[PDB]
Amino acid sequence: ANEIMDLLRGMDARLQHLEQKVDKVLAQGSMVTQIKNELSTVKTTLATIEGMMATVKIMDPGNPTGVPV
Amino acid sequence: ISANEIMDLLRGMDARLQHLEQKVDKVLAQGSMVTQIKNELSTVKTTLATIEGMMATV
Amino acid sequence: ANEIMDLLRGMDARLQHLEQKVDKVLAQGSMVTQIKNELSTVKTTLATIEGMMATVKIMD
Repeated sequence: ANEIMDLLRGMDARLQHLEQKVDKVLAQGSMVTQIKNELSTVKTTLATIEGMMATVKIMDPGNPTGVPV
Repeated sequence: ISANEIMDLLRGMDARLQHLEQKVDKVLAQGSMVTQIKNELSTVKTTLATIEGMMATV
Repeated sequence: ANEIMDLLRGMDARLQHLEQKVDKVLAQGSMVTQIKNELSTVKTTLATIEGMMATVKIMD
């Protein structure tokens, strides 16, 4: 009779910390955002470096270069 | 009498499971975000690999 | 009563569905491993780049 109710509260309790463990992982995401915002800056600075090196390579009079189209 | 309290606790169980469902769906969404960051960072890596070469010739 | 236990047969069926779905959520392990590998690679390759930049020669 009452044993089943006892184990029932036990289940409620178990699930209650299921929430906690999950609450933690949901909160683990902000780190991601910042990382996306900072990788945007990584993208733009890497593109700047790429364009600068392309300009350098195309600045050698030794090898004539042609603009596409 | 007890069956009424049991009804309430089991209904609360259902609600708790719905909460877990939503939170884990948000976890799937975060996973979609991390996969986007994956492909984009891979593109970043490939671009950096492409530039290391000119480093010497120039 | 009986109605409640039928509601829990439905609700824990939803529970098996929940665990089935989070089985897919488990997949990001090797995923984060891969992203760690790529960025570490990025770090190593930019190491070479900064290494060759500091030099006495002037670019021609």
